[PDB]
Amino acid sequence: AVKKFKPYTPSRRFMTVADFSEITKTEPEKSLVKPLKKTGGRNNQGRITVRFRGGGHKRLYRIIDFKRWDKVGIPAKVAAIEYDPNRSARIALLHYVDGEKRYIIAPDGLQVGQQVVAGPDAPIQVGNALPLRFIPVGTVVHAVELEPKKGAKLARAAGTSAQIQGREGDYVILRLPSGELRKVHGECYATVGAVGNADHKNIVLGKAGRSRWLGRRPHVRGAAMNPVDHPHGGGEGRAPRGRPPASPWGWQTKGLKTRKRRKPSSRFIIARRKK
Amino acid sequence: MKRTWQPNRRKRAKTHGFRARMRTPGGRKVLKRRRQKGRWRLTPAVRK
RNA sequence: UGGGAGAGGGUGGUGGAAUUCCCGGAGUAGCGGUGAAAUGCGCAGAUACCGGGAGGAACGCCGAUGGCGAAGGCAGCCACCUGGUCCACCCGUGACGCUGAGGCGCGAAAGCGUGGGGAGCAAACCGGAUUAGAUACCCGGGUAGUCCACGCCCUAAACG
RNA sequence: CCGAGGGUAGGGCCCGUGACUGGGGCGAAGUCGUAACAAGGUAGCUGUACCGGAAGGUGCGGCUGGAU
RNA sequence: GCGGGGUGGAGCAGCCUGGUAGCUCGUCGGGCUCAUAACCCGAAGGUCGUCGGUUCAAAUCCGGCCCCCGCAACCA
RNA sequence: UGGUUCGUGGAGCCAUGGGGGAAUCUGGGCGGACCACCGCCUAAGGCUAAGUACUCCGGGUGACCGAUAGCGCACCAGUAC
RNA sequence: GAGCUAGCCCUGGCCAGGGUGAAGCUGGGGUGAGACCCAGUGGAGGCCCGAACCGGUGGGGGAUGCAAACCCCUCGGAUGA
RNA sequence: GAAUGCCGGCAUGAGUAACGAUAAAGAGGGUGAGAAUCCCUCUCGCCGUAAGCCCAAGGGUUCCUACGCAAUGGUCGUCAGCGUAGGGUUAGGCGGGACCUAAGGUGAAGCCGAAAGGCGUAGCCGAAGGGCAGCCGGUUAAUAUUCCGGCCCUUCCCGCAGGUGCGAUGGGGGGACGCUCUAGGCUAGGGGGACCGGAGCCAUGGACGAGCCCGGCCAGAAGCGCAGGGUGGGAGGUAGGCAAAUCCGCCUCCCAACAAGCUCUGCGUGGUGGGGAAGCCCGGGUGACAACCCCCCGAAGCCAGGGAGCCAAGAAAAGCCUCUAAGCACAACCUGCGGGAACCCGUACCGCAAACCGACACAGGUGGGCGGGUGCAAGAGCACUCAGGCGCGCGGGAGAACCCUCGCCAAGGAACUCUGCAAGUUGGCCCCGUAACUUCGGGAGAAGGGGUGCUCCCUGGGGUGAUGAGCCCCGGGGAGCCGCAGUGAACAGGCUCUGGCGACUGUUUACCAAAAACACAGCUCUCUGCGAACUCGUAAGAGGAGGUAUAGGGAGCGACGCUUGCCCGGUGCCGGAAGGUCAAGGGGAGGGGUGCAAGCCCCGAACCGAAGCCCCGGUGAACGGCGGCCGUAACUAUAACGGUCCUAAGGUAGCGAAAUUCCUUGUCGGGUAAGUUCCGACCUGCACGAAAAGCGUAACGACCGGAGCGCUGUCUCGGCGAGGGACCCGGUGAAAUUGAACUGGCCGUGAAGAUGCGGCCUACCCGUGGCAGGACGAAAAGACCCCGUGGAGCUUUACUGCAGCC
RNA sequence: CGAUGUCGGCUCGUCGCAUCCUGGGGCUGAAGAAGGUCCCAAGGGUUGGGCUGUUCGCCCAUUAAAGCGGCACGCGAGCUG
Ligand SMILES: [K+]
Ligand SMILES: [Mg+2]
Ligand SMILES: [Mg+2]
Ligand SMILES: [Mg+2]
Ligand SMILES: [Mg+2]
Ligand SMILES: [Mg+2]
Ligand SMILES: [Mg+2]
Ligand SMILES: [Mg+2]
Ligand SMILES: [Mg+2]
Ligand SMILES: [Mg+2]
Ligand SMILES: [Mg+2]
Ligand SMILES: [Mg+2]
Ligand SMILES: [Mg+2]
Ligand SMILES: [Mg+2]
Ligand SMILES: [Mg+2]
Ligand SMILES: [Mg+2]
Ligand SMILES: [Mg+2]
Ligand SMILES: [Mg+2]
Ligand SMILES: [Mg+2]
Ligand SMILES: [Mg+2]
Ligand SMILES: [Mg+2]
Ligand SMILES: [Mg+2]
Ligand SMILES: [Mg+2]
Ligand SMILES: [Mg+2]
Ligand SMILES: [Mg+2]
Ligand SMILES: [Mg+2]
Ligand SMILES: [Mg+2]
Ligand SMILES: [Mg+2]
Ligand SMILES: [Mg+2]
Ligand SMILES: [Mg+2]
Ligand SMILES: [Mg+2]
Ligand SMILES: [Mg+2]
Ligand SMILES: [Mg+2]
Ligand SMILES: [Mg+2]
Ligand SMILES: [Mg+2]
Ligand SMILES: [Mg+2]
Ligand SMILES: [Mg+2]
Ligand SMILES: [Mg+2]
Ligand SMILES: [Mg+2]
Ligand SMILES: [Mg+2]
Ligand SMILES: [Mg+2]
Ligand SMILES: [Mg+2]
Ligand SMILES: [Mg+2]
Ligand SMILES: [Mg+2]
Ligand SMILES: [Mg+2]
Ligand SMILES: [Mg+2]
Ligand SMILES: [Mg+2]
Ligand SMILES: [Mg+2]
Ligand SMILES: [Mg+2]
Ligand SMILES: [Mg+2]
Ligand SMILES: [Mg+2]
Ligand SMILES: [Mg+2]
Ligand SMILES: [Mg+2]
Ligand SMILES: [Mg+2]
Ligand SMILES: [Mg+2]
Ligand SMILES: [Mg+2]
Ligand SMILES: [Mg+2]
Ligand SMILES: [Mg+2]
Ligand SMILES: [Mg+2]
Ligand SMILES: [Mg+2]
Ligand SMILES: [Mg+2]
Ligand SMILES: [Mg+2]
Ligand SMILES: [Mg+2]
Ligand SMILES: [Mg+2]
Ligand SMILES: [Mg+2]
Ligand SMILES: [Mg+2]
Ligand SMILES: [Mg+2]
Ligand SMILES: [Mg+2]
Ligand SMILES: [Mg+2]
Ligand SMILES: [Mg+2]
Ligand SMILES: [Mg+2]
Ligand SMILES: [Mg+2]
Ligand SMILES: [Mg+2]
Ligand SMILES: [Mg+2]
Ligand SMILES: [Mg+2]
Ligand SMILES: [Mg+2]
Ligand SMILES: [Mg+2]
Ligand SMILES: [Mg+2]
Ligand SMILES: [Mg+2]
Ligand SMILES: [Mg+2]
Ligand SMILES: [Mg+2]
Ligand SMILES: [Mg+2]
Ligand SMILES: [Mg+2]
Ligand SMILES: [Mg+2]
Ligand SMILES: [Mg+2]
Ligand SMILES: [Mg+2]
Ligand SMILES: [Mg+2]
Ligand SMILES: [Mg+2]
Ligand SMILES: [Mg+2]
Ligand SMILES: [Mg+2]
Ligand SMILES: [Mg+2]
Ligand SMILES: [Mg+2]
Ligand SMILES: [Mg+2]
Ligand SMILES: [Mg+2]
Ligand SMILES: [Mg+2]
Ligand SMILES: [Mg+2]
Ligand SMILES: [Mg+2]
Ligand SMILES: [Mg+2]
Ligand SMILES: [Mg+2]
Ligand SMILES: [Mg+2]
Ligand SMILES: [Mg+2]
Ligand SMILES: [Mg+2]
Ligand SMILES: [Mg+2]
Ligand SMILES: [Mg+2]
Ligand SMILES: [Mg+2]
Ligand SMILES: [Mg+2]
Ligand SMILES: [Mg+2]
Ligand SMILES: [Mg+2]
Ligand SMILES: [Mg+2]
Ligand SMILES: [Mg+2]
Ligand SMILES: [Mg+2]
Ligand SMILES: [Mg+2]
Ligand SMILES: [Mg+2]
Ligand SMILES: [Mg+2]
Ligand SMILES: [Mg+2]
Ligand SMILES: [Mg+2]
Ligand SMILES: [Mg+2]
Ligand SMILES: [Mg+2]
Ligand SMILES: [Mg+2]
Ligand SMILES: [Mg+2]
Ligand SMILES: [Mg+2]
Ligand SMILES: [Mg+2]
Ligand SMILES: [Mg+2]
Ligand SMILES: [Mg+2]
Ligand SMILES: [Mg+2]
Ligand SMILES: [Mg+2]
Ligand SMILES: [Mg+2]
Ligand SMILES: [Mg+2]
Ligand SMILES: [Mg+2]
Ligand SMILES: [Mg+2]
Ligand SMILES: [Mg+2]
Ligand SMILES: [Mg+2]
Ligand SMILES: [Mg+2]
Ligand SMILES: [Mg+2]
Ligand SMILES: [Mg+2]
Ligand SMILES: [Mg+2]
Ligand SMILES: [Mg+2]
Ligand SMILES: [Mg+2]
Ligand SMILES: [Mg+2]
Ligand SMILES: [Mg+2]
Ligand SMILES: [Mg+2]
Ligand SMILES: [Mg+2]
Ligand SMILES: [Mg+2]
Ligand SMILES: [Mg+2]
Ligand SMILES: [Mg+2]
Ligand SMILES: [Mg+2]
Ligand SMILES: [Mg+2]
Ligand SMILES: [Mg+2]
Ligand SMILES: [Mg+2]
Ligand SMILES: [Mg+2]
Ligand SMILES: [Mg+2]
Ligand SMILES: [Mg+2]
Ligand SMILES: [Mg+2]
Ligand SMILES: [Mg+2]
Ligand SMILES: [Mg+2]
Ligand SMILES: [Mg+2]
Ligand SMILES: [Mg+2]
Ligand SMILES: [Mg+2]
Ligand SMILES: [Mg+2]
Ligand SMILES: [Mg+2]
Ligand SMILES: [Mg+2]
Ligand SMILES: [Mg+2]
Ligand SMILES: [Mg+2]
Ligand SMILES: [Mg+2]
Ligand SMILES: [Mg+2]
Ligand SMILES: [Mg+2]
Ligand SMILES: [Mg+2]
Ligand SMILES: [Mg+2]
Ligand SMILES: [Mg+2]
Ligand SMILES: [Mg+2]
Ligand SMILES: [Mg+2]
Ligand SMILES: [Mg+2]
Ligand SMILES: [Mg+2]
Ligand SMILES: [Mg+2]
Ligand SMILES: [Mg+2]
Ligand SMILES: [Mg+2]
Ligand SMILES: [Mg+2]
Ligand SMILES: [Mg+2]
Ligand SMILES: [Mg+2]
Ligand SMILES: [Mg+2]
Ligand SMILES: [Mg+2]
Ligand SMILES: [Mg+2]
Ligand SMILES: [Mg+2]
Ligand SMILES: [Mg+2]
Ligand SMILES: [Mg+2]
Ligand SMILES: [Mg+2]
Ligand SMILES: [Mg+2]
Ligand SMILES: [Mg+2]
Ligand SMILES: [Mg+2]
Ligand SMILES: [Mg+2]
Ligand SMILES: [Mg+2]
Ligand SMILES: [Mg+2]
Ligand SMILES: [Mg+2]
Ligand SMILES: [Mg+2]
Ligand SMILES: [Mg+2]
Ligand SMILES: [Mg+2]
Ligand SMILES: [Mg+2]
Ligand SMILES: [Mg+2]
Ligand SMILES: [Mg+2]
Repeated sequence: AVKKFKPYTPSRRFMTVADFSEITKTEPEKSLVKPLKKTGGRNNQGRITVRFRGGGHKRLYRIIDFKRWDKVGIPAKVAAIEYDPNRSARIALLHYVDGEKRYIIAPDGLQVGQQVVAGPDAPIQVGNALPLRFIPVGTVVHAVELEPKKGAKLARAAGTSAQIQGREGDYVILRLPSGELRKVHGECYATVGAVGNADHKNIVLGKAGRSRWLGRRPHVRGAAMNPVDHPHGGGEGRAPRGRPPASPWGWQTKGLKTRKRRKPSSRFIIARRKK
Repeated sequence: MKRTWQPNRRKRAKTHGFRARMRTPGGRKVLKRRRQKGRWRLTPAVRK
């Protein structure tokens, strides 16, 4: 569920917060966290390269295990489910029989106290990771590698998932969260199940401050600027666009496709995305 | 009101200091220029 | 106590025909639609045919004037959870009954909110016909919605 | 002390009245179409939704108070 | 101050590119109908805002006048 | 593309970022597209004084200045400020 | 040149007192179970009043100023973007 | 001789403005050539969440003392932050370094770039973060956690003894973390005391008092006590913690578990060492053998790594502990004890200011800590006042106009004015009471009203004690008293009704606009499959993001409610292995130059040939667009209806003389005695209309209209009073401006607005306080306007290029 | 154009007379009263409000009357804005 508030302040009227039902531990594993270096949207030249960023709550980065084929055949116990500020998902603490402790992003329905395992011979059950070829077609899957051994790159956001559509040679056909149909190598690992915390998208920030807490600084319309700043700048009083709607940098921003046509991965993308 | 000059000894030496000048081509040129002019001080005085 | 029939309800699964779309192959000059046509689609290779995929919705034959339910209503198949109901035995309790202002629940379709889903169908809308006109009936398209979950709405030729 | 009542302030109900507005009812022979009654020339009616000069039309469901 | 317009009864062609006034509706006459409308068959009706000039010839080209609608009128 | 007087010009020469890519004197470059003849020269390694430029420094000399001039400074000036 | 100023980064610090009384929890009522209602407890909030502090709304004064933006009275925010 | 020329000198304004907060002075006595100004005393006033004290920045000798007064000091000066000289800053424990990391910087390796250079993992550097051992008092003119006194403690080195598998930049634990609220116990701090100590005091009517005034502590090792933080023990297995490991991690077992124990801090006590007032005798002596106790209040500070709740999920690295590896086990480490060793820099003084930033001894600006008492509900608010610090570095008079700040006003009560601008009114707390409407929170402090002091009697519950007295915290009821008035002073909302805009809290034009603008949660479009898109960069490399379509970029719109119509012809974007065009290149029908020739060389048609464009489609919460004339109803008027021209399509719902209405003060209603505004209507909307959103909307607003109530000096309409100025005297003494001046009125004239010309009129010479009509007064080489083949910002389907992209 | 501050308001006047009232008149379609119209007359006077920034104007309530003009659309080193 998602938690609502009474309108006892204007902002509290619409604000909703996560229910945190699945969270069983309220501090992270000290050895599995490093300090996150806030950027403020600045790159190594000290230049804003992504606008409207900074000032959000301090965060500690939880090291996430996006490989899992490290520990093939070694099962683990789902010891806890915790809060991670760096992603939309929840993260599950694993205590391996190995003694090793790692984080994975927590899949939906995954339960504290259960066992999980990785490998070709692993059971087809939630929280287990296998290479795609050994997973039944039509099964829902998340945290999918894009290339073998390169790390889980796909369907990692809260509520996201991919579906295996079929097989073609050394490649399988996935339906990514975007709806795009794609050829992913068979030897790519993925976890059966969907990413948990599906109710994430039902969160209503409620007020400006909530945006600031997230390190999302105020976004200012080009229309509100001057011609020096932005193609939509200027005009006496309000103005319509007066040209094709565009970015500050002048390129068109309504429909203008921008992926490189000659991209080598185009051979592996069967169908462009959905809606 | 609050004015523009807010003395700070560390800031002075770190910005205009001799070692700062030397670290950069333009700053060395400053030192060169100031030496050629016969400046009695090449770099602002600051008490460390 | 023993037994029966049933689309009664809810949950999860799952099967084939068909429609559409997409890919591949073969193939050519029309297909489609109608009262007749036009729009539309089609040499940028459509229609018709075979193979491949994806997906959604509805369950043909059984099927009946049939069965279930208090009504609204309920139909591929499997399993799990559950209501009502009939019969038989003549075993138990002994009027514990009937109705029911209010209350409370259920309530087709359409509609509404937040998500998902969207093949076919289709308000609105567009176009082509018809026509004096045609904001219609017919035709080519087409958005809500139809579908799912949760929450509302609580109307009806809710009729026997 | 209580106290008719006067005063101050804010409420409740009722009645009259108001530029304008909304449909309604009636009004011998007004304009437009022809929706319903015979399969009324698209069977009707209907709850709801959307639309249109108007009757009305269309969608989804329902009913026969419809078929011959 | 600037543009466009005026033509059978109504609305629009023709003007640019001189000679040839046309389309739809309306109006009249006849049909069908019990009758009207629709529909069908025929027919009329303009001499082109007005005056002038060019031309062999002016709706058409040029000029003036009446008109008819639009647009402008800023710096203070 | 650059250099030369040469700004695409009939544009050779010299230099070279890219593609193709020889020969060793019967080899090769040049003589202003090109070709023939007549000639000039010997690429793709390097070094080389002197004659030339300059004046921080020393000296010599002015139809140079003479303290608002002459150097920003005749003086404790790249100072005080 | 970011010792002013604008943003961001890292590490610290500050915010008197009062007011309001969300969720939750408990108890009670309710029901087949519920939803729900009550009371207490609780102490939420770009919540309220108001200093520090951050502002600079209206007015007056100042105007070769106390000041190249100041003074008085007033007023905004004051657990938060 | 002029360049608003340049440098300098000196005038004018002028003995003029001013002499820098209106916190405030007076007298006596000193000093001295000279004193309102320096010193001393007394009186007065001001600050006291500072205007007192401490610390950090910054400043740099300004500190102390002596001797001085030319200049500095807005006057004066004998004084000084001034001149000259002398003296002054003392640390193993405070701060910083010989420790650690943070952002960032730098940078082995490495990567990149014409050069200069840019990057970059480890490492290093880098602090107000972490870590780390000193507290009290005395002393100097001037330093003190630094010197001295007492009581403590840290590191390093060596030696001794006991113990031990010792050993690290390696492993592991730990360090180690937010915000709000908050328990228990303490302290800091405070109040009271009939107790204890203390010079004295009896005034002026009373008081020899259980009277007044003063003070009644501070530091302290081990130990003990109180309160609290931290921590389970044992074994077996082990495959992870890049080697190892007995450690940590994981599994299993037993024992026990808001206990205890062990450990670590705070606090109290504590051997000991200190300190100690008023008053009157000259910073000192005394008081004093000072006493040094009880009760109460009590932190935001301490135990502190406490607890709870919450979502936005809250540094690192060392010190430290543990583990093992090389090694090594004569070593080595641990523990205790002893001795020795312990360096560098800062240390003065100012430090909300006269020593810092502001050119000034400048009403400005400047981070942290302490900041007492009484009362007012509280408090850091407010008034007074302690400690302490000040009266602001020109004065003395006078008592005009006028200005500032201030107080009061009869009758009226907004009639003032663009505006109730400004100023009134209201004003805290307790109680009673409180409407439309609403998103059920609110609107609410709505409105509106009552209460408020003091004295006596009775009484209820709590904290601390003990369950009690005393102290302290909330109270409740009686009966009374005084005043014009009881939150008696100070601080402390005026209210309401109704529209426009924006939902809301927020944000902005530093220094003329705070708004209706910006932001905003929310909505929708669009891009992006991850070496993402996009951004910065030549690049490498970064951001994006250690994120992955419930994510990220872009754009519009702007909570929420109900909605968001038709036009795809044009532009945009998206789709379209056809066709048309199309560059280099491929091709070489065919020519041409030259050569005696092979040959060399030049040109060259058809055809093949990419994107782009053309072309076929799609597309609006993409750029955008959403008609005209004419006729018709059994009165008129109007036109549901019809005809016709054009369009890509002809503006839907809603709303409308509007933040939009030209005509316009439209019309009609409302409110008013009167309403160019306002509110409500109407609709021929010059020129609304649906995400440059349309129409609504509770709540919110230092926004902008309109109205009423309250109340007022805004006004009728002005009067009086106060103080700071203006004025006089002493002191110091500017400025812009200035062709020179011996500088009148009228009517004329004149380049068209004359002190300056004409004629006339008027006029003794020179000032002071005032006024502002003129000197086309000052200031600023007009910012409007034009001009210039002047400049710059900005735009685009202007031109031509460049990046980027294809 | 090396600046002659620009509407209106306020304040302060002063002037002209084409006289709004008061005073003196002629003519009247002047019976009286009250008017109309002209002439002489500038001495004095010429109100307070609603609306607009408004000048002007309309409206309210009065009045003997509610005059029109000039003075840089009088007057910003007088003020307002
Ligand atoms: K202008
Ligand atoms: Mg909510
Ligand atoms: Mg969760
Ligand atoms: Mg760590
Ligand atoms: Mg860097
Ligand atoms: Mg840099
Ligand atoms: Mg960006
Ligand atoms: Mg940014
Ligand atoms: Mg999370
Ligand atoms: Mg955040
Ligand atoms: Mg924005
Ligand atoms: Mg702008
Ligand atoms: Mg810029
Ligand atoms: Mg631009
Ligand atoms: Mg624009
Ligand atoms: Mg506009
Ligand atoms: Mg604009
Ligand atoms: Mg554009
Ligand atoms: Mg791009
Ligand atoms: Mg795709
Ligand atoms: Mg300065
Ligand atoms: Mg410093
Ligand atoms: Mg510093
Ligand atoms: Mg610094
Ligand atoms: Mg430096
Ligand atoms: Mg020197
Ligand atoms: Mg220098
Ligand atoms: Mg073909
Ligand atoms: Mg029986
Ligand atoms: Mg019996
Ligand atoms: Mg339904
Ligand atoms: Mg229903
Ligand atoms: Mg009475
Ligand atoms: Mg019908
Ligand atoms: Mg009919
Ligand atoms: Mg019909
Ligand atoms: Mg019909
Ligand atoms: Mg019928
Ligand atoms: Mg119509
Ligand atoms: Mg229809
Ligand atoms: Mg029938
Ligand atoms: Mg023509
Ligand atoms: Mg012709
Ligand atoms: Mg008959
Ligand atoms: Mg007929
Ligand atoms: Mg002729
Ligand atoms: Mg003729
Ligand atoms: Mg003709
Ligand atoms: Mg202009
Ligand atoms: Mg040439
Ligand atoms: Mg050449
Ligand atoms: Mg040649
Ligand atoms: Mg080359
Ligand atoms: Mg050769
Ligand atoms: Mg050569
Ligand atoms: Mg040659
Ligand atoms: Mg030659
Ligand atoms: Mg040669
Ligand atoms: Mg050679
Ligand atoms: Mg030489
Ligand atoms: Mg000479
Ligand atoms: Mg000489
Ligand atoms: Mg000189
Ligand atoms: Mg000279
Ligand atoms: Mg020299
Ligand atoms: Mg000189
Ligand atoms: Mg110097
Ligand atoms: Mg900064
Ligand atoms: Mg700074
Ligand atoms: Mg508080
Ligand atoms: Mg509080
Ligand atoms: Mg609170
Ligand atoms: Mg607040
Ligand atoms: Mg403070
Ligand atoms: Mg102010
Ligand atoms: Mg005010
Ligand atoms: Mg002023
Ligand atoms: Mg100023
Ligand atoms: Mg001030
Ligand atoms: Mg406040
Ligand atoms: Mg001259
Ligand atoms: Mg001058
Ligand atoms: Mg003088
Ligand atoms: Mg003077
Ligand atoms: Mg001064
Ligand atoms: Mg002074
Ligand atoms: Mg003295
Ligand atoms: Mg002196
Ligand atoms: Mg001297
Ligand atoms: Mg002096
Ligand atoms: Mg002096
Ligand atoms: Mg001074
Ligand atoms: Mg002396
Ligand atoms: Mg010491
Ligand atoms: Mg050493
Ligand atoms: Mg370091
Ligand atoms: Mg570097
Ligand atoms: Mg450094
Ligand atoms: Mg440090
Ligand atoms: Mg220390
Ligand atoms: Mg100590
Ligand atoms: Mg060991
Ligand atoms: Mg941490
Ligand atoms: Mg919080
Ligand atoms: Mg406590
Ligand atoms: Mg006290
Ligand atoms: Mg192991
Ligand atoms: Mg190991
Ligand atoms: Mg003694
Ligand atoms: Mg505890
Ligand atoms: Mg804690
Ligand atoms: Mg680190
Ligand atoms: Mg040995
Ligand atoms: Mg040991
Ligand atoms: Mg050393
Ligand atoms: Mg010291
Ligand atoms: Mg301070
Ligand atoms: Mg000082
Ligand atoms: Mg002073
Ligand atoms: Mg000062
Ligand atoms: Mg108080
Ligand atoms: Mg003073
Ligand atoms: Mg006087
Ligand atoms: Mg009065
Ligand atoms: Mg009154
Ligand atoms: Mg008023
Ligand atoms: Mg006035
Ligand atoms: Mg105003
Ligand atoms: Mg007003
Ligand atoms: Mg008050
Ligand atoms: Mg009240
Ligand atoms: Mg009293
Ligand atoms: Mg108040
Ligand atoms: Mg209005
Ligand atoms: Mg706004
Ligand atoms: Mg606002
Ligand atoms: Mg703004
Ligand atoms: Mg501003
Ligand atoms: Mg500005
Ligand atoms: Mg400025
Ligand atoms: Mg202002
Ligand atoms: Mg504001
Ligand atoms: Mg908003
Ligand atoms: Mg929205
Ligand atoms: Mg770039
Ligand atoms: Mg990253
Ligand atoms: Mg906005
Ligand atoms: Mg907007
Ligand atoms: Mg509503
Ligand atoms: Mg279009
Ligand atoms: Mg199109
Ligand atoms: Mg288009
Ligand atoms: Mg639209
Ligand atoms: Mg267009
Ligand atoms: Mg429409
Ligand atoms: Mg209107
Ligand atoms: Mg308009
Ligand atoms: Mg108007
Ligand atoms: Mg009017
Ligand atoms: Mg009027
Ligand atoms: Mg009216
Ligand atoms: Mg107005
Ligand atoms: Mg009208
Ligand atoms: Mg728009
Ligand atoms: Mg729009
Ligand atoms: Mg509206
Ligand atoms: Mg509202
Ligand atoms: Mg406001
Ligand atoms: Mg007055
Ligand atoms: Mg006075
Ligand atoms: Mg002097
Ligand atoms: Mg003249
Ligand atoms: Mg003159
Ligand atoms: Mg003369
Ligand atoms: Mg003369
Ligand atoms: Mg004057
Ligand atoms: Mg003047
Ligand atoms: Mg100039
Ligand atoms: Mg000029
Ligand atoms: Mg100028
Ligand atoms: Mg001009
Ligand atoms: Mg010219
Ligand atoms: Mg130019
Ligand atoms: Mg001018
Ligand atoms: Mg002037
Ligand atoms: Mg001017
Ligand atoms: Mg008479
Ligand atoms: Mg008569
Ligand atoms: Mg007469
Ligand atoms: Mg007169
Ligand atoms: Mg007026
Ligand atoms: Mg005027
Ligand atoms: Mg007017
Ligand atoms: Mg009279
Ligand atoms: Mg005029
Ligand atoms: Mg004027
Ligand atoms: Mg002025
Ligand atoms: Mg004026
Ligand atoms: Mg103004």
